[PDB]
Amino acid sequence: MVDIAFELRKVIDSGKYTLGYRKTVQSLKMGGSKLIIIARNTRPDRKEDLEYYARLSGTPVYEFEGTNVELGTAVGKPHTVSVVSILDAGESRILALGGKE
Repeated sequence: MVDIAFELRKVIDSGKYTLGYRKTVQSLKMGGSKLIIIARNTRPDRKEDLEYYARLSGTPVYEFEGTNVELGTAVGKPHTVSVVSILDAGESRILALGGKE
């Protein structure tokens, strides 16, 4: 099984990513995202926007089961994180989270 938080740490190490609503939306409009990972309790309007832009751009979405609190801890930040945008998977298996085509 992929350990999500452990694969996030591998992305942080060897891949490329960005965090939060504004930068994630940019990454989708500009086509740099490979996958977005959305916190379960992301503010609904922002969540809807993220899902909308992911669909629009054909970028896969994984729904993180935990909170924005837990997602921040996963990525080594002291603050909540609503969404992680994977720009490059590096040596991780993070893209497996994208699920079925």
